[PDB]
Amino acid sequence: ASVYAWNRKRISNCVADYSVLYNSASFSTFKCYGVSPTKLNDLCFTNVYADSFVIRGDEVRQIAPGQTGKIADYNYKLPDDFTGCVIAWNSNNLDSKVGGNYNYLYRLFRKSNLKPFERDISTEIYQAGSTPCNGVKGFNCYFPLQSYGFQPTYGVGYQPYRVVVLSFELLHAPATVCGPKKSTNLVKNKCVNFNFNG
Amino acid sequence: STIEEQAKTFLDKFNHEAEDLFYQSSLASWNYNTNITEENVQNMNNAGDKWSAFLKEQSTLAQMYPLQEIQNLTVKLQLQALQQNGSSVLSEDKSKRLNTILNTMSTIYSTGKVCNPDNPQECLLLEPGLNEIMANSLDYNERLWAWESWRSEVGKQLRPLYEEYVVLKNEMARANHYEDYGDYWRGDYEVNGVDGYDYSRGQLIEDVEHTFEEIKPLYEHLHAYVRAKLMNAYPSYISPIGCLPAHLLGDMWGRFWTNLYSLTVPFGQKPNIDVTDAMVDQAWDAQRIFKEAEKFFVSVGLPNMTQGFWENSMLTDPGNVQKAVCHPTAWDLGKGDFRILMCTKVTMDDFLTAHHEMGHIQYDMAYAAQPFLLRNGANEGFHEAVGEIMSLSAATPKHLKSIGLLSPDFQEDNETEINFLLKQALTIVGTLPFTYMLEKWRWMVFKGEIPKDQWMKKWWEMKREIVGVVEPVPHDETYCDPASLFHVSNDYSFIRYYTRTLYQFQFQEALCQAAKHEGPLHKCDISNSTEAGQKLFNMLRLGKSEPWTLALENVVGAKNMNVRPLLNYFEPLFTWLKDQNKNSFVGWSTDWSPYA
Ligand SMILES: *[C@@H]1O[C@H](CO)[C@@H](O)[C@H](O)[C@H]1NC(C)=O
Ligand SMILES: *[C@@H]1O[C@H](CO)[C@@H](O)[C@H](O)[C@H]1NC(C)=O
Ligand SMILES: *[C@@H]1O[C@H](CO)[C@@H](O)[C@H](O)[C@H]1NC(C)=O
Ligand SMILES: *[C@@H]1O[C@H](CO)[C@@H](O)[C@H](O)[C@H]1NC(C)=O
Ligand SMILES: *[C@@H]1O[C@H](CO)[C@@H](O)[C@H](O)[C@H]1NC(C)=O
Ligand SMILES: *[C@@H]1O[C@H](CO)[C@@H](O)[C@H](O)[C@H]1NC(C)=O
Repeated sequence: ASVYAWNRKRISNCVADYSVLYNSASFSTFKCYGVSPTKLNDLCFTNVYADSFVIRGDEVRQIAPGQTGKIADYNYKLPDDFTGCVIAWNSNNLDSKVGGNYNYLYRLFRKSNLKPFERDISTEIYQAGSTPCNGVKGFNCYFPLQSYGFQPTYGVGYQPYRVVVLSFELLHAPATVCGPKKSTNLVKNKCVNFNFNG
Repeated sequence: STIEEQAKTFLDKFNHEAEDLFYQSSLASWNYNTNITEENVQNMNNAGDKWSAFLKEQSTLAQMYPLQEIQNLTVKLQLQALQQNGSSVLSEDKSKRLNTILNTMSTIYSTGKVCNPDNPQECLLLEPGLNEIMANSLDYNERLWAWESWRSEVGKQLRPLYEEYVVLKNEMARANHYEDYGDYWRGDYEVNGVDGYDYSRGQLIEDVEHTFEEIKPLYEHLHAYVRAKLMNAYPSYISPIGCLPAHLLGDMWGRFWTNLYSLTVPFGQKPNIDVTDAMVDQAWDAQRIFKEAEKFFVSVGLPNMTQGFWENSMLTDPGNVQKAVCHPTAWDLGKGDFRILMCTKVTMDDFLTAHHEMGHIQYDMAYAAQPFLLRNGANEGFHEAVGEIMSLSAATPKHLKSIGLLSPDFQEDNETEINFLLKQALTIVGTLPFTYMLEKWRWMVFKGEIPKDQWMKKWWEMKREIVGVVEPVPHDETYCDPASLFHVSNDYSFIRYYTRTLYQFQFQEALCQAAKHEGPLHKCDISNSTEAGQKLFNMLRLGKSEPWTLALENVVGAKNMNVRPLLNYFEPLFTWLKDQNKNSFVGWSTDWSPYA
């Protein structure tokens, strides 16, 4: 999806194996905020929010708590008290075509900054001046969503990057998204310390 | 809400769409240059028309924001750059006439073919047919024939066209609240609104005269030495007291004197510093040349080339089937896309050109953080000067020994430094009076100081006074002798070479003082010095956001262009020329004493 209309998938009631993601060599950014990757495979969470979008190479740094920019203010805002991981990888092979891929958009103007985890899909003309826009993109009245022009011959700061942000929250409901606990080979007829289902 | 925020949002909806349209146009121009085919020409023309129409619409929309209600200097600079009418203030008929005049001058210059009367079955074009004759022949009347016949055909075609051109450009400039077109060209160096660092359009001519008055003794001694050597080469044509004949300078117009190095060499018996054979023996590919240039730029601390540079550049001639422009050009296509289009051979000249164009690429990469309309040099001189300093540094024997191209037991004595400095003076110092005379003549033509019936009588008078070059035979007003050159016939500014030449040695002194070099300035190499690269990159990162005076304060610590670094660079050569000119007469006479 586009960054203005970022896809949110709610992940519940399953087993989340995070070591498959962490040990992959295909990811360029795996920056986790509020938690470390080593204890992800141990801890258990109530729900997982997977937000997916495409941004530029130079805009990956703005997907962080406390940052400022077009993406943070107008497209996708992260809270300061955010627990989760931001995973980004280059997708110049898929999301760039030789003619120019203009299927991706970004809200360039809004009257106020976004709240954390807010989605704005409105297509109303931004009013920068005192005169009413009246629905026409004339003087001082600009269209909010501006397209990205992805091409495969671009620089590394302009190449498309697919970003998946996983948000981990703990609520008073029973946490059901747990990691895969391993199973040490059962040994019989010896005095051993057993741990069966807790 | 406020006017300033409205202008900022307008500049952002400019910038974002502009970068992508400039990219499309630049990519179309690249595809034309690497593949000369008619559909690529059509795609280039369509992209250029879209780019020009988009610039017209944004110029039409930018003017509605008044300048005096904006206080931020960068926003005011971008709005000042955008709000220029250009040719749009002129009427559509006169604008179409001006465009037609420019196109027909382009066709006349590009397709101008001249050969000898009574032998018309085949003819030679300027490049490379006439260039090789001008650069290599030793015959007086053959060079005289080629020079007079090409200025006869080109001037007699272009004189009414230039007479229309000056009137149309003056009309456009006075419609844009300028005094003349010369003031429009001098407005590139105009700095307004900065306390102390302001620069005026009228100060440029005074600064050029002030620097050239100090240029003049060195050029007089060099001209006397070249006169004595050409008297040795041609016994009877050259007078001891007079100017040089025009067709003997080694090039078509007198732009460079670098083709007289064989005739005017001080010590022919001593060897040259030619490294061509060493690269041929070690089989140095053009890829290795660009990798060594990249090693030079990482040694000074500048960023290395992107992966897209190595993937997308054409550094070798494609073949017979595919046609490409042979001229080396660095392309900043936009959005972090940087390419070099050069048909690189295994020569010293192509290696220095590779360093020069990679310096252009480094300069383009440095201001990538800037907004789109501020992505330029602070003036037109800096952009070429940052490539010419790399051409200076790469040419040193220390750089050749460091990269292994020169033998470590090569003897660097004073005679090789003298003849190298003389070659650099014939390339660099010799273009300065021609450039100054051409720009001053064009400024007086646009200002109206010279009437149309008196253009050439003054012009040759200027050439005798400034360049010290006499016409072979007198020319009347049916000739148009300036417009045989590429830049003047195709509406290009010419003071960029003068400013580039002075900024080159100013930057060279600044970086060599930064690098703590303890010898002569021409023996200085800026490799291995992180602080010199940092001092360079501080100015390089600014782009057009800051005034060129403030950038020059950032580099050299001076608020104005200076002539003393050039004289310090050639000071051993200046003393050697003063020693060699004891018997001969320094200076020239403006009279017709050699030939007229
Ligand atoms: C250049 O244009 C010709 C025209 O047919 C085309 O066949 C060829 O593939 C092109 N080459 C490149 C490198 O674009
Ligand atoms: C001018 O505008 C730029 C953005 O266009 C901003 O970064 C800068 O801080 C502004 N300068 C001043 C003095 O307000
Ligand atoms: C451009 O031309 C228009 C129409 O003649 C004029 O109103 C405007 O002031 C001009 N712009 C400048 C910067 O002079
Ligand atoms: C540029 O330098 C960096 C760090 O020295 C290196 O990782 C990168 O591969 C270099 N780029 C190229 C194209 O070699
Ligand atoms: C070069 O040095 C030698 C030895 O010191 C000296 O004899 C000669 O005159 C010098 N030549 C020049 C041009 O300085
Ligand atoms: C600059 O550094 C490189 C890296 O070791 C070295 O090979 C080179 O010799 C140095 N330059 C000089 C002039 O010593």
